[PDB]
Amino acid sequence: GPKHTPRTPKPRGRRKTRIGYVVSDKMQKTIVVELEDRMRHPLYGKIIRTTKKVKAHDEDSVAGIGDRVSLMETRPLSATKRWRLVEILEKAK
Amino acid sequence: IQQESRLKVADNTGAKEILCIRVLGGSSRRYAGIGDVIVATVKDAIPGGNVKRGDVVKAVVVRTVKERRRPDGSYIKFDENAAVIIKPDNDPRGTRIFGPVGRELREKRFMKIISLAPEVL
Amino acid sequence: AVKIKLTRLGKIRNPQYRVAVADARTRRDGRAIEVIGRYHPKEEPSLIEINSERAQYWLSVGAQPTEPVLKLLKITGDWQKFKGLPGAQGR
Amino acid sequence: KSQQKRNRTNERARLRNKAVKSSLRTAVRAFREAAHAGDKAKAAELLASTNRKLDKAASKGVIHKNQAANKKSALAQALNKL
RNA sequence: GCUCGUAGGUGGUUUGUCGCGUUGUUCGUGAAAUCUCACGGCUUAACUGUGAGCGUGCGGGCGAUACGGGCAGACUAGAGU
RNA sequence: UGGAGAGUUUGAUCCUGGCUCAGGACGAACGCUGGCGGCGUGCUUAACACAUGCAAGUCGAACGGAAAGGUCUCUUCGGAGAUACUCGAGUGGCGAACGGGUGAGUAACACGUGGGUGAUCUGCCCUGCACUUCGGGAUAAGCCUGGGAAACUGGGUCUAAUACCGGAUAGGACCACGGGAUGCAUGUCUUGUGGUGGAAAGCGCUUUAGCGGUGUGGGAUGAGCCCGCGGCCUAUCAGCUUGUUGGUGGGGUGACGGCCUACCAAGGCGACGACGGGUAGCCGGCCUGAGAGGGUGUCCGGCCACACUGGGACUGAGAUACGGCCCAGACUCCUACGGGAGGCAGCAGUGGGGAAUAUUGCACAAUGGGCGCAAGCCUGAUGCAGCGACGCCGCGUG
Ligand SMILES: [Mg+2]
Ligand SMILES: [Mg+2]
Ligand SMILES: [Mg+2]
Ligand SMILES: [Mg+2]
Ligand SMILES: [Mg+2]
Ligand SMILES: [Mg+2]
Ligand SMILES: [Mg+2]
Ligand SMILES: [Mg+2]
Ligand SMILES: [Mg+2]
Ligand SMILES: [Mg+2]
Ligand SMILES: [Mg+2]
Ligand SMILES: [Mg+2]
Ligand SMILES: [Mg+2]
Ligand SMILES: [Mg+2]
Ligand SMILES: [Mg+2]
Ligand SMILES: [Mg+2]
Ligand SMILES: [Mg+2]
Ligand SMILES: [Mg+2]
Ligand SMILES: [Mg+2]
Ligand SMILES: [Mg+2]
Ligand SMILES: [Mg+2]
Ligand SMILES: [Mg+2]
Ligand SMILES: [Mg+2]
Ligand SMILES: [Mg+2]
Ligand SMILES: [Mg+2]
Ligand SMILES: [Mg+2]
Ligand SMILES: [Mg+2]
Ligand SMILES: [Mg+2]
Ligand SMILES: [Mg+2]
Ligand SMILES: [Mg+2]
Ligand SMILES: [Mg+2]
Ligand SMILES: [Mg+2]
Ligand SMILES: [Mg+2]
Ligand SMILES: [Mg+2]
Ligand SMILES: [Mg+2]
Ligand SMILES: [Mg+2]
Ligand SMILES: [Mg+2]
Ligand SMILES: [Mg+2]
Ligand SMILES: [Mg+2]
Ligand SMILES: [Mg+2]
Ligand SMILES: [Mg+2]
Ligand SMILES: [Mg+2]
Ligand SMILES: [Mg+2]
Ligand SMILES: [Mg+2]
Ligand SMILES: [Mg+2]
Ligand SMILES: [Mg+2]
Ligand SMILES: [Mg+2]
Repeated sequence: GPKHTPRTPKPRGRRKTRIGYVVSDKMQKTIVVELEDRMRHPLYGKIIRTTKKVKAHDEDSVAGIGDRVSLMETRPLSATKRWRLVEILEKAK
Repeated sequence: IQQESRLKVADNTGAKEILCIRVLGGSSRRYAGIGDVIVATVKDAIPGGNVKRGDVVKAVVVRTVKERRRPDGSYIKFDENAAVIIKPDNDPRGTRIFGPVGRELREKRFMKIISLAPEVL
Repeated sequence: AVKIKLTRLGKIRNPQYRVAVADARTRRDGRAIEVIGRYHPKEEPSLIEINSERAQYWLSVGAQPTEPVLKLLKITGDWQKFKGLPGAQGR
Repeated sequence: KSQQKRNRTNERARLRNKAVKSSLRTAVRAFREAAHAGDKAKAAELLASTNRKLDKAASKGVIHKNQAANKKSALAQALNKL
C-alpha cells in the first residue's frame, strides 16, 4: 500500500437483551426495571425463579408502573447505570 | 514542686502522671527543683504496661515551670513539670527520655539520663 | 516483544525442551502463547519437531526466537523459507 | 546500589516537567481570564498560543496526546460559546 | 392448641402463537501438568514424552413444540354465587 | 466396571437409637529398628528479630576525559607522553515495573467462567507511507578553595554529547461545515473544504565492517475498565445510605463513571438477608468415598494481595516500585550531642517459639531475561550437589 491502510473488517460484538417491567421511574431521566430469571438448583435440581433490579437510562422519561421494556446493556453511563432504553412494548394496562 | 504536686513522666516506663509524696534531701524539705529526687505514686499509666497504677516509685525532676537561676546570672524555665522514674542506682527505669532536660542533672550526677535525653539546656 | 523460546518440562536427567512462542516478560517454564514444536536433546543426533507454518506466521508478525530456536529453525529450513534463502532444508 | 544516578536524573526530570507544566497552567489561566473578560479579540490569538504550547508539550512527551486533545477541545469550545 | 391470611410454592379441560425453560446439531471457548485408554524411553517400576478422552459449563447460529412457561382466547367439571 | 459388616440396652426377643472398631490418606511428629539406588518432598507455629556473604547491571560502534594493563613514544634509570587499543570515575541510553519470596490482609468483580471496550492505552518486536533540515546556552567530570566527626555539602573556573532549549516543513491534535457507508443510543470507519499546529541524531567501519531517530497506517504482544453466573458460618446482626441515587454544567482520566466540583429532584439498598459479627487467599488441583457427595488449597501451574507499621508523590510505555524516594511511629547502631545510617515475607545462615523440617556448596555446562555492531558481562532465576526412611518404586540380606 503506497498510502495508509484503512483497517481490516471485524465482527462487532453482540450485547445482551432482557425484558422487564418498570418498577420505579421518579429518577429524573432514569427508570428502575425489575428483571426475573430462572436457574436450576445446584443440588436439589428444582427450578426456581429469582427477581433482580437494574437501572435503565431514559433520555425522555416516559414510563409508568408496569410498562414492559426490552433493555440492551451499554457502557457505564453513570455510577449505577449500565442499561439504556430500547423501545416500549406491551404498555401498562 | 512540693507534696501533692503532679508531674508528667518523661520516659517510656508506661506511667503518665505521678503525684509527689515526699521531697527527699532532708527532714521538712519544702521544694524540689531540677536535679532533686522525689518519692511519688503512679496516678495513671498505659493499660497493660510495665508500671501499674498505685505503685510507689522514686523519680528525679527534670523540668519545672518555675524559673531557676544559674551561677552566671541566666535563668531557664519550661512549660511543664516533668520527672523521670529511676532505679536505686540513679539509673532511669525506662529506656529513653522525651523532651529536653535541664543542665543541673550534670552537677547532680545523672549522666545516664543526660546521655539518653534528646536535648540538654 | 514476542519470542520463540524452549520450554523444559522433563525430569532431572531428561532435559526435554518444547519449541513454544511466549512473551519475553515470562518465566521459562510458563504459560506460553502457543507451542509450535519440541526438541529432545537425548536421542542419538537429536529429536527436532517444527510445525513450520505457525512459526512462519509468528516470524512474519514479529516473533523473535532465541539462539537455540534459531538454530533449530535453520536446521528445519523454515527460517530460510521465511527469509527467502535458497536452501529450504538442511537436516 | 548504583541508583544514585537514577535519583539525580529523576529529580532533573521533576524540575523540567514541573516547570513546563506550570508554564502551561499559567497560559491556560491567562486564556481563561481572557475568556471571562470576553474581549473576543486577543482571545482568538491566545487560543492559538495555548494550542501551540500544549501540543508542543505533548510532542515533548511531558503529557499525553489524549490530554492535549481534551484541553485543546475545551479551550476551543470555551472560545466558541461566547 | 385452632383458625385466618401476606410473600412464596403449586395448580382443571381445550385452541392458537412465541420458543424462555427443554432438547439436537454446528462453531468458538473451556491453558498446561495432573485423572483414564492406548503406546514410547529410563535394565523394570516410580519418573517422563505422544495420540485421544477430561474439562459435567458458557457464548453464537441453525432445527421442535411432546411437557412446564409467557400472551391471546374458549368450556364447566374445580371453586364461588 | 461398581455398594460387606462386627460389638454394645434385656431373664430371653424384635425394633428405634446412640458409642466403639475393622480401611485409606498426610509438607507429619513420637517409640524401636535401620543397606542401597531411581524420583520427589522438607518452618504447617512467631508477616517474630536479625550477625554475615552473594542476589542488577550493561554500552568506548553516543560523549567529554585517562586512574590501571600491556604498550612505539622522551627517558627517569623509576620518572615523562591521550594522540593510540583499552578504560577508573563522570554525562548520556536501556534495563531496573521482569525474574525471586510470603499468604498477612482480603467475603472483594480478589478468583474460575463467558461476554462488552462505538469507553481504551500500549516501549522493545514486525511492517506500509516520509523525513533525517537550522541556531543557542550551561553543566557533569577535572582543576582552586570553603564548611562538616562523619553522613554530606558551598563558592569560582572549566568540557562535550544520541543531554537541554529555541527554529523552518510534516493531516489521524483540535474547531466549523460537508460528502460516502454503516446501528447498538450516545455513535462507528474514510476523504474534502476553511482556521489552527505539532519531531528526529548523529556515531563507526580490515571499506557491501553497521548502527541508528522520528512524523504516522496496520499487525503482534501486555494491560486498564464494566457485566451475568459460582464457590463459608451467624438474625441471640431487621432497617441501611447523603457524594449516598439520579440529572444538569464544568473539572479530572489513557478511558466510561459522584472520580471531583457548583446547582436541582428525593431518591438508592433490604427478608432472594443489605447493614453488622466470626472466619478465610481464589482456582487448576490433592485426599476419601462405587457415585453423589464430605474434607483441603501444601509440590507445581494461573491470578491476586503484601514487603518493619501507617501514609504519599515522582521518573517511566508500564510502579504493592522487597534489594528506589518523602514523612509519622517503634526498634537497632555511630556521634565530637549539632547530627546520621538501616530493614532477609530473595539465596545461604543466626537468635527465639514449637513435637518438628536442611549447606553461610559449585557453575553459568544447557534454558530464559537484560546491555552491543559485537566479541563479551551479570543472573542464589536456573542446572546440580550436600542433610533427613520424610513419601513412592525397585533389589538384596542367598
Ligand atoms: Mg450523563
Ligand atoms: Mg506563577
Ligand atoms: Mg475533556
Ligand atoms: Mg391440633
Ligand atoms: Mg403440645
Ligand atoms: Mg405446648
Ligand atoms: Mg398469595
Ligand atoms: Mg397461586
Ligand atoms: Mg394446567
Ligand atoms: Mg402459576
Ligand atoms: Mg519402558
Ligand atoms: Mg486439558
Ligand atoms: Mg447454542
Ligand atoms: Mg359446584
Ligand atoms: Mg447397633
Ligand atoms: Mg423384661
Ligand atoms: Mg431395661
Ligand atoms: Mg424398625
Ligand atoms: Mg548506567
Ligand atoms: Mg569506561
Ligand atoms: Mg540501545
Ligand atoms: Mg526503565
Ligand atoms: Mg519486581
Ligand atoms: Mg509460613
Ligand atoms: Mg491470606
Ligand atoms: Mg467474572
Ligand atoms: Mg561548576
Ligand atoms: Mg508546523
Ligand atoms: Mg532535535
Ligand atoms: Mg454534591
Ligand atoms: Mg455531573
Ligand atoms: Mg488470611
Ligand atoms: Mg455411602
Ligand atoms: Mg502493608
Ligand atoms: Mg522482619
Ligand atoms: Mg508500609
Ligand atoms: Mg523506560
Ligand atoms: Mg509519567
Ligand atoms: Mg510505599
Ligand atoms: Mg526496585
Ligand atoms: Mg530485602
Ligand atoms: Mg531463605
Ligand atoms: Mg517444642
Ligand atoms: Mg523450644
Ligand atoms: Mg547463563
Ligand atoms: Mg543462556
Ligand atoms: Mg523416624
